Amino acid sequence: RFLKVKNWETEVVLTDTLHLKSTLETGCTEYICMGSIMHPATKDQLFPLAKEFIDQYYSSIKRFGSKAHMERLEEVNKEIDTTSTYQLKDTELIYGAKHAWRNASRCVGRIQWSKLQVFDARDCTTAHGMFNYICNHVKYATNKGNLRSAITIFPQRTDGKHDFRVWNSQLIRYAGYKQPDGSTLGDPANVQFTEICIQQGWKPPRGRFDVLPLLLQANGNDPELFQIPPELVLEVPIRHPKFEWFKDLGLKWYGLPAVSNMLLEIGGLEFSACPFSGWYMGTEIGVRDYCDNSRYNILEEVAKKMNLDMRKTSSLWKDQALVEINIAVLYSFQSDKVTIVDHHSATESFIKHMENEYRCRGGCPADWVWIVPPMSGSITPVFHQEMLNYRLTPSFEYQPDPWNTHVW
Amino acid sequence: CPRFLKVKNWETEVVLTDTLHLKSTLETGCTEYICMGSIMHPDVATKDQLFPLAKEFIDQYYSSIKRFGSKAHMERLEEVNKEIDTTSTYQLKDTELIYGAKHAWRNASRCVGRIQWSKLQVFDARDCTTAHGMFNYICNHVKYATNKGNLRSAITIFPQRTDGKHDFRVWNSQLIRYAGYKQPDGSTLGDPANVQFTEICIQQGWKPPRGRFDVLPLLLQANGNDPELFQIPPELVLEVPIRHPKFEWFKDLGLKWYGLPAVSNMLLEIGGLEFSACPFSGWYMGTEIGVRDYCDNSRYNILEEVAKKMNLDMRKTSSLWKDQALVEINIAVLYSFQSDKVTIVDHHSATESFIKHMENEYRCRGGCPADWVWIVPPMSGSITPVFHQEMLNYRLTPSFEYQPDPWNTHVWK
Ligand code: HEM
Ligand code: HEM
Ligand SMILES: CNCCN(C)c1cc(C#N)cc(CCc2cc(C)cc(N)n2)c1
Ligand SMILES: CNCCN(C)c1cc(C#N)cc(CCc2cc(C)cc(N)n2)c1
Ligand SMILES: C[C@H](O)[C@H](O)[C@H]1CNc2nc(N)[nH]c(=O)c2N1
Ligand SMILES: C[C@H](O)[C@H](O)[C@H]1CNc2nc(N)[nH]c(=O)c2N1
Ligand SMILES: [Cl-]
Ligand SMILES: [Cl-]
Ligand SMILES: [Zn+2]
Repeated sequence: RFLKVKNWETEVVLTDTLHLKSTLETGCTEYICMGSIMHPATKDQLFPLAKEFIDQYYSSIKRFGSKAHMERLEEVNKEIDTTSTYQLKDTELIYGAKHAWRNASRCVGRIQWSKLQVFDARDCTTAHGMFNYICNHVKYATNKGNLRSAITIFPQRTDGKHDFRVWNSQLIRYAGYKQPDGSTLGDPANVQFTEICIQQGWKPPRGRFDVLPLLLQANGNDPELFQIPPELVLEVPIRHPKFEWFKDLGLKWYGLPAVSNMLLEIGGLEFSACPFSGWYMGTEIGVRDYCDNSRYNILEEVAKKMNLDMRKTSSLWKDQALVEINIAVLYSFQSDKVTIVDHHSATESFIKHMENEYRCRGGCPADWVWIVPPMSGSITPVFHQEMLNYRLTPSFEYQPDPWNTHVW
Repeated sequence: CPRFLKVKNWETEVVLTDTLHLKSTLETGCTEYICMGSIMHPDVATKDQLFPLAKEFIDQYYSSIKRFGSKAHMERLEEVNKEIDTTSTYQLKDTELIYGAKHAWRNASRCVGRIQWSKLQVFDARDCTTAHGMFNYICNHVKYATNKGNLRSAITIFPQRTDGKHDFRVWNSQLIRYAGYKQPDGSTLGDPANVQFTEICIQQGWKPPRGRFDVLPLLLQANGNDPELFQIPPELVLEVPIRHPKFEWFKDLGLKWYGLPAVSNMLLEIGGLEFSACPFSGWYMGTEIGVRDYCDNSRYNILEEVAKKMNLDMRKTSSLWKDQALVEINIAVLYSFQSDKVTIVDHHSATESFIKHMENEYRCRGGCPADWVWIVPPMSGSITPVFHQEMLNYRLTPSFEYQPDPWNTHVWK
């Protein structure tokens, strides 16, 4: 059927037909919605998926049913028959990577989807090779503060025993340390990964913001450690425009948000190492990274310095401290000319993106639970936007952490 | 369906196990191919439709009072069955009515206030026959629930649907709400959400004061007759003027709100029976007023005015001026209610209590349907514990449901 979504603030109604193209599962049923659950080959399986993808690629360049289209399908089936897999053309790799971003329901940044620099790293054979390609990625994307979106794609999965994996969850992240007194120094989210680096021989500085080394696995081999050259790691000291004491907190963060633990799926092929990066929305750092109880958890300290009454929850001291922190982050990146987008501007762009996608594509799959910012929700336009979530392919998918699978 | 579904809390690592979903009764709107979890809204019952719905409910009731399979259980089933056969409907016992109302609340997946579910005063108004009768019942409800600021949750239940042409309806969406007036110049005075209902009231003969916070009259429909207008005695309407603990100027904005949140346009379903007039009330979470009523662009929309008074830089979005003002408004709301001793709960307290409630429900009941999109507060989401709590949404009965606005369906006499 045609499905309608309404914006309750503008009364704008859009009509979705795109969802008819989905074949993957959402997780829900007629009886139970799992919308807030975070995580809900063979030659025979392979070809239909390959066909579907090649078909949609040749449709997007308006040469569906052409000789080139027919030739490519033939080429792909013969190759699947004779090698149990196939290789994407360069044009296909690029199309597929941009579309995995376009289809990413949880991403508020998609208005940028077609501007993505794609680095083909499918000729990589060793962890040193991967280090080289990742360094080049980081340098390109960083671009002295004028951040550019990019993805680097390493060889696809074959038998599952020769996987390329970036073990880091992000290319740039800070270590976290368990203390004797059972507290956590640095980023608690990365304590386990940090411990693995230590055991593999990384020498920790044991500070609050130690940039982790890259831990890189090529062709199913044991992973190897590499230090990203520091001149490639752009960082912003966080200060506040009015509270001169804020800088005294010693807070900083990295300019480049780069997800490196997801799996890119295109036409049945699985790219288990595909680090991708953009630029930050302020709340990612200022709300989640800094203020999650299980993260840097800085509300209490900031509220102290603001001299707030912290005895009752109904003083909203946490809410007040939260806003100031996010003001500082935006102000700091802006002052250092490092690309960043605030949650008002970002969500406004997403609504415009949604309207574009309905108009040119017949829909836009979107996960309200993830799209709405973790602060000030209903004063952003997305809060009031009904969204439909469905899974389109090519896609980015979660995959198991490699330490829970790898045999050394 | 899988017998056991697990939910995780991403902050605490606590994992809970749901089995209650196996009792799911109706549609969510989702499918395996599409999720409609952010969609706001995704001819009577026949004898043969009614029989199993009633039995399902009666069984659940007798199971709750630990008399399942009892002689009393079997006799109730038989009496209900005979009634449906000789009349095409049945009447609930007072005990069942009370149980059903409490459970509709217990099952309301969009409600963060459910820790309170078993403490609900139930007023049985099924003997009511006229709009004047409805007014009397509603006045008594408001007075009881208001309790001079020490609010008490309550519901008043009017006669169930029969043929569908004799519905009891409260045309108001809330028992207490402010009027909205559209001006020739396109501006709106009062609450823009209630312009349509206000116009209806005026057409029925209400004389509007045409102010910014005019309490609307009750427009009450009994037995499918044309609705009738009544003025709630003002002494029954408790209000709170909003002031701020720091900003002396805040009171000069002239804001106030009503103390009693009371929903009156929903339908209560128990055992296949339909109570189309069942106004219920509790007490406010501050953000309902401070974020939604006051700061929605399409409501009172006071952010700019407040920001200017705060002398914020309103030139870039990145200054977070809106976010800053929003917090101060919500501080004012909580402060003003607590100062006037009117029950109110802040969003931190409410969500923390909800998490404790949900965990208790998982352990004593096997689950707790919850709508994350609705449960998570409209400000500061991720610093409340519900943001990090995976939830499962499904429909249990008895339940509160949406129903069409009565002006779209009413057959004018
Ligand atoms: C260019 C600026 C971008 C912005 C401002 C942005 C913004 C965001 C935000 C705020 C989230 C939620 C993150 C979280 O809460 O964990 C997200 C998620 C996501 N983004 Fe984007 N993004 C950008 C670029 C990209 C690019 C270049 C890609 C891939 C090519 C991408 C793919 C994804 C995916 C797959 C998710 C879901 C991640 C998950 O499920 O954990 N984004 N983005
Ligand atoms: C006692 C204090 C209570 C609190 C703090 C509370 C809190 C809330 C809040 C914040 C919402 C979201 C409202 C909105 O955004 O429109 C809500 C929705 C709801 N509440 Fe509760 N509530 C309370 C009492 C009750 C009672 C007594 C009932 C029924 C007997 C009830 C049933 C519902 C239902 C059915 C919804 C969904 C409303 C809709 O779909 O529009 N609540 N509640
Ligand atoms: C899981 N969400 C909460 C923690 N946050 C905010 C978070 C954790 C990790 C990791 N690992 C990574 C991110 C980055 C998400 C992202 C990706 C891209 C391409 C751009 C962007 N602005 N954000 C965000
Ligand atoms: C529709 N959601 C946002 C508008 N809000 C906040 C809103 C609109 C109407 C109406 N009509 C009614 C409410 C009250 C909901 C409610 C009910 C009860 C029993 C308690 C409580 N705290 N809130 C809230
Ligand atoms: C339980 C819930 O699914 C979980 O906390 C989600 C909620 N929404 C989110 N939204 C974003 N953008 N990022 C997240 O990590 C989460 N976490
Ligand atoms: C489009 C979306 O479903 C809509 O804006 C919802 C979001 N969550 C909500 N949550 C609550 N408590 N109240 C609401 O009115 C809404 N509105
Ligand atoms: Cl952006
Ligand atoms: Cl409460
Ligand atoms: Zn769903």
